[PDB]
Amino acid sequence: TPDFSMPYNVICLTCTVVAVCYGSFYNLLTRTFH
Amino acid sequence: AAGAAATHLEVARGKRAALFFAAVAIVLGLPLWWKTTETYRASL
Amino acid sequence: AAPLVLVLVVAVTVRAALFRSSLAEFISERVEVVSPLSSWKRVVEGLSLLDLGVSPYSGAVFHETPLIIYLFHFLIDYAELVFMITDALTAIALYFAIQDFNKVVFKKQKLLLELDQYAPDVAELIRTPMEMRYIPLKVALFYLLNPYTILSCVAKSTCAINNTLIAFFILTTIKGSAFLSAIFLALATYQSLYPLTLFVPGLLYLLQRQYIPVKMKSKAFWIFSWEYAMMYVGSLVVIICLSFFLLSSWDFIPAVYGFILSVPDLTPNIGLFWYFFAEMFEHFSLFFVCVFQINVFFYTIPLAIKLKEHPIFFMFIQIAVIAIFKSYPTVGDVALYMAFFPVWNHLYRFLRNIFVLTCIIIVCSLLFPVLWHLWIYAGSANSNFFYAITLTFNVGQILLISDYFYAFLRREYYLTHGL
Amino acid sequence: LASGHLASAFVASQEAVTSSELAFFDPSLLHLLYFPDDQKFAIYIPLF
Ligand SMILES: CCCCCC/C=C\C=C/CCCCCCCC(=O)O[C@H](COC(=O)CCCCCCCCCCCCCCC)COP(=O)(O)O[C@@H]1[C@H](OC(=O)CCCCCCCCCCCCCCC)[C@H](O)[C@@H](O)[C@H](O)[C@H]1O[C@H]1O[C@H](CO)[C@@H](O[C@H]2O[C@H](CO)[C@@H](O)[C@H](O)[C@@H]2OP(=O)(O)OCCN)[C@H](O)[C@H]1N
Ligand SMILES: CC(C)CCC[C@@H](C)[C@H]1CC[C@H]2[C@@H]3CC=C4C[C@@H](OC(=O)CCC(=O)O)CC[C@]4(C)[C@H]3CC[C@]12C
Ligand SMILES: CC(C)CCC[C@@H](C)[C@H]1CC[C@H]2[C@@H]3CC=C4C[C@@H](OC(=O)CCC(=O)O)CC[C@]4(C)[C@H]3CC[C@]12C
Ligand SMILES: CC(C)CCC[C@@H](C)[C@H]1CC[C@H]2[C@@H]3CC=C4C[C@@H](OC(=O)CCC(=O)O)CC[C@]4(C)[C@H]3CC[C@]12C
Ligand SMILES: CC(C)CCC[C@@H](C)[C@H]1CC[C@H]2[C@@H]3CC=C4C[C@@H](OC(=O)CCC(=O)O)CC[C@]4(C)[C@H]3CC[C@]12C
Ligand SMILES: CC(C)CCC[C@@H](C)[C@H]1CC[C@H]2[C@@H]3CC=C4C[C@@H](O)CC[C@]4(C)[C@H]3CC[C@]12C
Ligand SMILES: CC(C)CCC[C@@H](C)[C@H]1CC[C@H]2[C@@H]3CC=C4C[C@@H](O)CC[C@]4(C)[C@H]3CC[C@]12C
Ligand SMILES: CC(C)CCC[C@@H](C)[C@H]1CC[C@H]2[C@@H]3CC=C4C[C@@H](O)CC[C@]4(C)[C@H]3CC[C@]12C
Ligand SMILES: CC(C)CCC[C@@H](C)[C@H]1CC[C@H]2[C@@H]3CC=C4C[C@@H](O)CC[C@]4(C)[C@H]3CC[C@]12C
Ligand SMILES: CC(C)CCC[C@@H](C)[C@H]1CC[C@H]2[C@@H]3CC=C4C[C@@H](O)CC[C@]4(C)[C@H]3CC[C@]12C
Repeated sequence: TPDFSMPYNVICLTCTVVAVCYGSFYNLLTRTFH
Repeated sequence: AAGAAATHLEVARGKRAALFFAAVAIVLGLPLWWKTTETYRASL
Repeated sequence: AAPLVLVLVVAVTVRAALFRSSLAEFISERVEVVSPLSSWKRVVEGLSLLDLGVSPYSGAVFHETPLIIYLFHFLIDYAELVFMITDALTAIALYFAIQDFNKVVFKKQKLLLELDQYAPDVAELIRTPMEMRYIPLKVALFYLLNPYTILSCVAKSTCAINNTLIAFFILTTIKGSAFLSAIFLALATYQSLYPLTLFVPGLLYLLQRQYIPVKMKSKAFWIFSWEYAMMYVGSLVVIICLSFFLLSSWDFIPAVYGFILSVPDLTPNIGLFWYFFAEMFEHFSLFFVCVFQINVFFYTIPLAIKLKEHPIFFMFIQIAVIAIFKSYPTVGDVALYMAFFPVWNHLYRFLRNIFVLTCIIIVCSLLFPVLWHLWIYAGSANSNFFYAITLTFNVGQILLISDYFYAFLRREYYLTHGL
Repeated sequence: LASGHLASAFVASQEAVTSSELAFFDPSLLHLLYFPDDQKFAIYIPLF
């Protein structure tokens, strides 16, 4: 069985991981060394 | 005269990548969210 | 010469020893090693259903392509030899591809020297022939002696054939043949859908080998691109039409590609989809599946804008992204991009926080089976432990890839502007 | 009814009541089947 108490924490955690990847790639692809 | 060309090129490429990001974001995220999460009501 | 043969002998010996032990049955059933699209038991189930007069795609257990059916129909008895052969094949292809690539790199770096476009004090960043001598042999060893690859081989997972096809695509591309490259890319796209993203890097490498400039006002560029795309699409069309005539049905198509795209089965794995869609509000499921499958195809275009002059590093990053963000991932997909780390280890001085990431990945790998046991057999744990471990594993992978990309860019900056 | 044709008026009124009550009692008009519009921000914030 899954956990019936936390359908809402799972969304936040998984979206947080996807956001981590997005932020890394955007920061690396858009900026330049000064 | 290599360094100036190589700073100019990298700045331009960064600009292009940022513009792609913004364009795809608006052009897909708004219509997709609007069309997949809407309450469909017919006409009365 | 002798080192490669010795490496092959050792790898084959280890696989043969593990095939005969009392751990083969235990290994064959791990959720980290097999998937609904890779299990051997589903292969034999489909073959039996064909002998009972039932279509293999009329149920919910078999999701393989017809070509796998044909091959294993003719070679069910010799199954354990096939996987050893395929692993050796992919190792050898990687070896020769890396040799050719190193030649190109040293020649390209040597040519720049006389055009004196490098900074005055940039040395100890220059490649030397003595350090590139053993990179290909290392690459072969990292693929063959990775525990992930050995585990995949003993379980007889289909992922090995996919890895072999990708390696042959790389070999044929670097050797400069476009027809064979298109054929192998089509065969890789036929088996799994995501490899279509590797179309752009191979085209860029071929164009760079021809010395054709890549510009919007060029004529050779457009002609070459059109020919390559036509060959690839025709390959796909012919393979699909041929697949129709094995069973005279189109039923394999929803069973394979629809299954990959829609994610109906919720069996646990090392990925990010199963627990998310077992705990979903039904109102938002369509939106979220669309977002999380766009994420895979998302990065190709900006990465091609930034990495236009470095197609092979681009390939490496794309393969890692596919492995991380696919719907039904396995460690066999993970091993393929880990085989490329020796090629990029001249960037070690600019790497930061490599130690902690390696330790974290190693710990999560061991923590998968223990928590699976405590949840499924002891009954003392729940699914939250396993979900936490999957989250940590994926985060570590992402951080490691980002580190490598940063180090590459930093070295380029120092080469151009001065150390 | 204004024109004085009783039979046609009777039939038309029968059809009117049938259609109106068919529309009113439809099983899909239950408010409980749909996600509350109040809690949608909870869902869109994490990836926005
Ligand atoms: C390194 C960088 C990491 C990157 C991201 C981090 C990802 C993973 C790392 C850490 C975890 C973070 C995410 C974890 C969230 C889920 C996991 C969890 O917390 O659960 C617990 C798992 O235990 C562990 O996490 C650790 C064990 C081993 C894993 C190690 C961690 C990784 C290690 C890898 C590397 C280590 C070293 C390497 C270095 C070399 C299990 O506990 P439990 O189930 O008892 O508790 C839950 C639950 O608790 C929580 O989930 C915590 C809430 C927030 C957690 C998120 C963390 C915040 C930030 C973390 C920071 C990390 C770093 C990031 C920065 C880089 C929760 O509170 C409850 O909601 C949940 O339900 C509860 O379960 C139980 O509670 C209820 C009461 O018992 C019960 O409910 C039922 O009963 C009630 C009756 O009273 C009813 O009202 C209910 O309706 C309900 O239904 P019922 O009628 O009973 O029906 C029963 C039918 N079965 C639940 O049943 C019960 N299960
Ligand atoms: C952007 C969308 C519609 C995707 C499809 C790409 C087209 C816009 C491409 C396909 C063929 C291209 C053309 C192919 C060849 C040329 C000739 C080129 O000029 C020369 O060849 C001049 C030769 C010389 O005098 O040296 C100028 C660009 C142009 C019109 C290209 C413009 C861009 C075209 C139409
Ligand atoms: C080569 C690539 C770029 C696309 C072109 C390949 C086509 C030859 C194939 C690919 C997908 C196929 C389609 C996939 C699914 C269906 C549904 C299928 O509908 C059914 O009858 C299925 C269920 C039933 O039999 O009742 C009819 C054929 C069709 C349109 C197929 C027709 C042939 C298609 C277009
Ligand atoms: C390389 C480029 C040019 C094309 C690559 C091929 C794909 C674009 C095609 C090939 C087979 C197609 C699939 C064949 C059959 C189906 C089933 C069809 O109906 C379903 O059963 C959907 C699943 C569901 O909703 O449950 C939905 C589209 C889909 C997944 C198709 C989506 C598009 C696919 C992946
Ligand atoms: C380069 C090509 C592959 C297009 C770019 C990728 C995305 C823009 C498209 C291509 C295929 C699409 C997928 C094809 C099939 C499906 C199954 C579809 O499932 C259903 O409709 C069934 C019910 C449900 O699960 O919601 C959900 C969307 C999804 C994942 C699509 C999401 C958007 C995707 C990833
Ligand atoms: C598959 C791809 C090519 C098509 C999808 C649409 C995307 C890629 C298009 C739509 C609008 C486009 C942008 C429109 C205008 C400009 C300004 C120009 O000075 C550089 C390119 C740039 C920033 C374009 C980049 C590509 C772009 C973001
Ligand atoms: C994740 C990547 C790789 C694929 C697609 C990314 C884009 C198109 C998606 C990912 C997450 C999406 C957002 C998620 C949530 C919301 C909140 C909602 O109230 C409006 C739309 C909005 C703001 C979405 C817009 C489109 C969006 C930005
Ligand atoms: C026949 C099928 C089943 C398997 C093929 C495997 C063997 C025959 C193939 C796979 C990869 C191939 C190599 C790939 C690249 C090169 C470099 C080229 O400059 C000379 C040939 C050489 C060295 C090839 C020789 C043949 C080769 C070793
Ligand atoms: C069945 C498995 C083993 C595949 C075998 C090789 C396949 C991919 C071969 C057999 C016939 C080939 C096709 C024959 C002719 C053409 C026309 C040409 O203008 C483009 C390539 C294209 C469309 C080829 C693509 C590759 C192809 C489909
Ligand atoms: C053209 C490619 C490269 C990029 C465009 C994105 C495509 C593949 C994606 C983006 C949004 C998607 C749609 C989003 C939602 C729905 C509603 C329902 O009917 C299921 C399919 C359908 C209709 C999707 C079909 C595929 C879709 C159109």
